[PDB]
Amino acid sequence: AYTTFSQTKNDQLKEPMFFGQPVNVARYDQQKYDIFEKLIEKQLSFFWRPEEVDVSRDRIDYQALPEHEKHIFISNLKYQTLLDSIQGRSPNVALLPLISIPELETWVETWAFSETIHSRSFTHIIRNIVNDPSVVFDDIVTNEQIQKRAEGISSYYDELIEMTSYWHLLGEGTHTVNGKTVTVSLRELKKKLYLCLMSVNALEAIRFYVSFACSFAFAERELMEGNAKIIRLIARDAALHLTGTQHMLNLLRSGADDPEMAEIAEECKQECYDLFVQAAQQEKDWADYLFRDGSMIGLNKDILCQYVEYITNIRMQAVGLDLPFQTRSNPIPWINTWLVS
Amino acid sequence: AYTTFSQTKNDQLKEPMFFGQPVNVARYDQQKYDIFEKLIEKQLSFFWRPEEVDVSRDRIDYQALPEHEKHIFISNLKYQTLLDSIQGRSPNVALLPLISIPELETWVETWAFSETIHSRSFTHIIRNIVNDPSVVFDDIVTNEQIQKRAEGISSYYDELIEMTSYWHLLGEGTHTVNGKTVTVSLRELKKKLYLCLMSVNALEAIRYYVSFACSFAFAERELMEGNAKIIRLIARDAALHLTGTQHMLNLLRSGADDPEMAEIAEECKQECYDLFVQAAQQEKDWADYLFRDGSMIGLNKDILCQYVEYITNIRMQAVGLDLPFQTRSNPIPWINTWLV
Ligand SMILES: [Fe+2]
Ligand SMILES: [Fe+2]
Ligand SMILES: [Fe+2]
Ligand SMILES: [Fe+3]
Ligand SMILES: [Hg+2]
Ligand SMILES: [Hg+2]
Ligand SMILES: [Hg+2]
Ligand SMILES: [Hg+2]
Ligand SMILES: [Hg+2]
Ligand SMILES: [Hg+2]
Ligand SMILES: [Hg+2]
Ligand SMILES: [Hg+2]
Ligand SMILES: [Hg+2]
Ligand SMILES: [Hg+2]
Ligand SMILES: [Hg+2]
Ligand SMILES: [Hg+2]
Ligand SMILES: [Hg+2]
Ligand SMILES: [Hg+2]
Ligand SMILES: [Hg+2]
Ligand SMILES: [Hg+2]
Ligand SMILES: [O-]
Ligand SMILES: [O-]
Ligand SMILES: [O-]
Repeated sequence: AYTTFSQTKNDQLKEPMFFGQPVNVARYDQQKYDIFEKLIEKQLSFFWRPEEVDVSRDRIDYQALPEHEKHIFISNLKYQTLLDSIQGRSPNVALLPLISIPELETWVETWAFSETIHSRSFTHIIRNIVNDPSVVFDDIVTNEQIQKRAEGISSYYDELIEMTSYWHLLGEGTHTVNGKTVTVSLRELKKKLYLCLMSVNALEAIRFYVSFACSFAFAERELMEGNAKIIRLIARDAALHLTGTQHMLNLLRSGADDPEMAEIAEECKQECYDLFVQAAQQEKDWADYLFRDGSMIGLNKDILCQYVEYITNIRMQAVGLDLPFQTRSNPIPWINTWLVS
Repeated sequence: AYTTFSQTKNDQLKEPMFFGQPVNVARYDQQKYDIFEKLIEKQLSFFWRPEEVDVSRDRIDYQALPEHEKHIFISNLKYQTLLDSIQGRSPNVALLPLISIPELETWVETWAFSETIHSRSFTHIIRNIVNDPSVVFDDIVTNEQIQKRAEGISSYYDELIEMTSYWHLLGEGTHTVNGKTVTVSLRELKKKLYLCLMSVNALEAIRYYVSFACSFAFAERELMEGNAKIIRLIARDAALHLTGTQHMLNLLRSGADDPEMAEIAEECKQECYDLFVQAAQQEKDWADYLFRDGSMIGLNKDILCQYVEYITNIRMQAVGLDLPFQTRSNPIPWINTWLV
């Protein structure tokens, strides 16, 4: 029931963001929600090339760091690398099959494309600071701490993908497969979509932002500056991605786009809240590990933890969730010099 | 059984291109096949923004055209729009979920991304030459002739997607779904993938080049040079897209990748052959519609038909197939200028 070109003539301005008729014609002269076209344009105006950034002095900087500083750095790098591996493919594989408006379709492909460039930038850094990048790359997959910090990201995507396949193959219903009853419900699939979006919004809004705080800590010190320039270009793209997820979520709950989606959202608020908090907690628990055999100079477990709280509150308010934490002003205003967005 | 982040630590240098373990880590320090890394680098090096191309004059030029030349121009643009509309999403939705090596995975995401830029370029041309793009765009879906020429593109893709879903959900075997037997054979899915690919190769290498010809015809009479700059940029990218499909196809047949794939390529050859013949006849048939209200000095069903046979033979030979048409010199050598 999924089609690469639906032959029905339809008003693309009247479809919902998700679950309506798959997009046929790709046109950009008009949009239901212009935010998406605006986001495609800015992201294209931001196009950059990693290799164009000189990281030649980062190797010695890294060599000269203290062992626990190498640890904090490399470790944070491995996490950023993991998130972008996932983000390079997921939005395409997970969302494309469910989008019903063209501007949203292309924004998703552009967004995913910008993420592959981030991944290439990490190969650029890694290749220039270590002797055998393979060590770093292998560690990303099995590293217990990161599977830990990043736990449940791949799973929200995976289940949504699975459910979408059943929905496209069998459609709404109670069916049977190899002696098992399999129930397919649109509403539960819309809930799966909603929660997956929420989780990608936290990935973009928080998980990535926390990593920036670590990278920029080195930059503040004039250390690993090739990495810093690259991370600055990345945070600028991240700002657009988060705008995109905020808008999709806000349009969904507001009921304007899909009445049923607004109901689903509302009824799942506490579920939504807990994930957000759960996510903040993961980032804190990791700030823990990273700082235990030693603590960086200008950042530490407590400062990072305060930062996790501060941004989390900002992000949750943005999509109408309650503030889980104590209100406080930014603990590391020096970060602003690097977050040009 | 499809996963966005496979937790097994695998030597990505040893996976087949497709059907292996899904890619986890996206690294570009090494490649099983460096041709894909090279296409990624070249494509990124060619990054361009349509709206920056000056199409200002094209509106006068267009208004000045005889209605039949207008018909010919627009009907062409419309098919072009259609092919990039499908190519923008297709490679991601059909291929991504089956790729098992990082370079090819990112190559496909980069290729698709470049097609959405092609589509942006048509919206830029259309809005700068007509009063309501909506007529043109609404005319694409329902245009039977358009639809007739494109027949079978969306279908190969959609069927491959459905089988892939069954594969991911049930795994190989014969299963019982809603009281019916469904068979999921990997060999079979691999055949569907292989033919999809062959079909995409023909889409990139033959269907698009015929459209360029028609596009460039105007440019030779010094008309619609805004559209020509864009078509030239597009042509530049399509050449990378076709080099990517040819390699994928040739690598699979060489038996250097998945061996089973090399026997499928051999067993399917007549099918590969027949699909090119059909696409070719489809392109010839279009001519009857393009030239509805008349031809133009230098471009007619006749020249179109010969160009079709000409390029088809070159593309089939590139993937090791027999040439169905008579050999002949390029019937429109002035095209090479714009092609490079
Ligand atoms: Fe990223
Ligand atoms: Fe991002
Ligand atoms: Fe294209
Ligand atoms: Fe192409
Ligand atoms: Hg998601
Ligand atoms: Hg998700
Ligand atoms: Hg950090
Ligand atoms: Hg740090
Ligand atoms: Hg941090
Ligand atoms: Hg929720
Ligand atoms: Hg919510
Ligand atoms: Hg949430
Ligand atoms: Hg905290
Ligand atoms: Hg294909
Ligand atoms: Hg195909
Ligand atoms: Hg043509
Ligand atoms: Hg032509
Ligand atoms: Hg073949
Ligand atoms: Hg074949
Ligand atoms: Hg002919
Ligand atoms: O990002
Ligand atoms: O194209
Ligand atoms: O193309």
